[PDB]
Amino acid sequence: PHRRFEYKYSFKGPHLVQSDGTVPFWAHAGNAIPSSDQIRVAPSLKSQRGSVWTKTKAAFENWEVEVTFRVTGRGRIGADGLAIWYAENQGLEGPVFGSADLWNGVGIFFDSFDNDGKKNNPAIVIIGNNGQIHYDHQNDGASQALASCQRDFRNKPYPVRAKITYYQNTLTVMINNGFTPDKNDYEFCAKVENMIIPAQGHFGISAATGGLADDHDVLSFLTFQLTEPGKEPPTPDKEISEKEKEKYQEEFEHFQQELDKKKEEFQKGHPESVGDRELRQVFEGQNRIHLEIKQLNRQLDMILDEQRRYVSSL
Amino acid sequence: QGQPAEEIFESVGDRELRQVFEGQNRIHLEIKQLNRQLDMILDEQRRYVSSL
Amino acid sequence: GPHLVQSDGTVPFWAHAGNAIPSSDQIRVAPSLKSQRGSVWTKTKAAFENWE
Amino acid sequence: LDKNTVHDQEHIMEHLEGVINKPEAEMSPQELQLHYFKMHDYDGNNLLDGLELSTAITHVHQAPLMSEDELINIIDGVLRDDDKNNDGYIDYAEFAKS
Amino acid sequence: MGLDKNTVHDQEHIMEHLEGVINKPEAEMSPQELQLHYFKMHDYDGNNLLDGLELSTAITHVHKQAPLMSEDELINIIDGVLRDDDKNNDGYIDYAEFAKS
Ligand SMILES: [Ca+2]
Ligand SMILES: [Ca+2]
Ligand SMILES: [Ca+2]
Ligand SMILES: [Ca+2]
Ligand SMILES: [Ca+2]
Ligand SMILES: [Zn+2]
Repeated sequence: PHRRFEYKYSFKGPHLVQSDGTVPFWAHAGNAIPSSDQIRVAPSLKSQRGSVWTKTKAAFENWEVEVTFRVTGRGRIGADGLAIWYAENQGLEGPVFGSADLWNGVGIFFDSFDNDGKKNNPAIVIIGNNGQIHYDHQNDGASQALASCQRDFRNKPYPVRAKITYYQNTLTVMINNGFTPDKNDYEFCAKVENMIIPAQGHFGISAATGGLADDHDVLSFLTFQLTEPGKEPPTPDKEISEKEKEKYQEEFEHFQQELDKKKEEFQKGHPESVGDRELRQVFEGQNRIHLEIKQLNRQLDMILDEQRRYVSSL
Repeated sequence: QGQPAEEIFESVGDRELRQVFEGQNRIHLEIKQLNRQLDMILDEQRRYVSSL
Repeated sequence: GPHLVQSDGTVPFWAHAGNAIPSSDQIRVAPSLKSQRGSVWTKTKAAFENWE
Repeated sequence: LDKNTVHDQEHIMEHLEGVINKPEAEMSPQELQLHYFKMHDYDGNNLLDGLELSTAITHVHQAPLMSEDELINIIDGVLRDDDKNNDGYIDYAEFAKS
Repeated sequence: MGLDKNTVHDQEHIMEHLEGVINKPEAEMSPQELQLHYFKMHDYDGNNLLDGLELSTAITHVHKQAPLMSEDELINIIDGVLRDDDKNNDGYIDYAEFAKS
């Protein structure tokens, strides 16, 4: 599936807020606090409700959305949480994570607070509503939960990253733990299939903070409409024979090398916490321990598979 | 009911060490899965011995 | 507190500007964000000789 | 993007100081088009999008900020004609060529 | 103006305010016990002393609208009450000081 970036449905730093104080393409409201780096959708104060929505309605059959964010809580238990929304209307304000109930679309809910008392939370819940399903917060919405993955997402060293993929009418969630500086360390936790959405709808984000206080902040929001590879047309003859492209690139490559050389003798021409470096070293230490043993998974799995072919051949 | 203030309190380093322990936990589950996979390999291979 | 801001969300006797974020319990004068500048000043000038 | 809009070498001189501070008053327009590509690729992907290029044209160097839909019209038109690989991105293959 | 005496005697407003913390409602209260309730429950700080900040909250509430009174109007309300009720000049009001009015 070829991706197509939609700046018309995205926002990102390091210049996230314009000089007039607004996010392009995106209307913030409630306790949403957008900065040029990130957005404090719901700050660490009691009963904070914020929501940032697409100014334009989105019409993509298949799409994918990448969100980089951070939920910070001084206490171990967090309230209330976060909610990504692909709802046909723009639900800026209401009770459900600071956004309105009875939405026509889908909502993905990051509930740190275990209102259900079933030790689920922090957890991620998929709930698709046509506009007729009232979200009961008291059971953590467990009844109308289309799918859920119980994962902790608060107070991570690195920003937690989410991939939300609606393709061929299924909605799949990839998640980076935020325990690694890798952006693409995405893991499956949940998905739904035969998923029905309004083809025209608004993307949005909302976050709420109950008596317990959490900073819900969003560093980036990225949108990619997904087209199927057999449906994306490879139109030729627009590459200008592609030889001029090869002729152009190495000029810029040599220029970026010499730009590194130029930048070298002025950070030192005119001039990290110890421990934070060491904690980072321990963090990446755990990271490549996990990488080595995942490589060991693949090695042992391919040994298994090779055995199930050579034993059969013998 | 109510909520204690001990959950609120946290030092800088203990939070980091707890995150490191959580990073150990995923690799423990990794170890469990690898042990399960190698055990079923043992079970199938030592009876492929008998079959061959 | 426990109601530091009024129904309008403003502080009596105190005017806030910049990144000062007044709540019903406290004021987040400067949040944990880069280049935040907040301030809350008395609306009324105080003329006291000795004070605490 | 008009060419002379990219061809303000004294403005990119206001971009590049400290990063590099040697004066070079023979900067050819293609030698500084790639400067304009470099100093506005904040993401480091070496792949310009409309978001970075919005900051390129809006700037912070007063002047009235342009309207949203007019800002759309230029950014949709540049996205329409300048790149050809349908990436949602302007590249060295796409920027300096167009 | 100061705190009007009849505003203390709003019995339903006491059941408005005692609701939530006390689940036994009884409507026979003399003005004594409700003003004890009002003085204590509006001593949110728990010090059994009211200051002008606690009093101002007691004047205003959010009884859910109504337009907010002027701050200097409320200044004269607090200063008028302090001039008429706080006898020890502590910056605080005793219940004995409260029971004067
Ligand atoms: Ca739960
Ligand atoms: Ca770029
Ligand atoms: Ca392109
Ligand atoms: Ca008091
Ligand atoms: Ca007194
Ligand atoms: Zn009242």
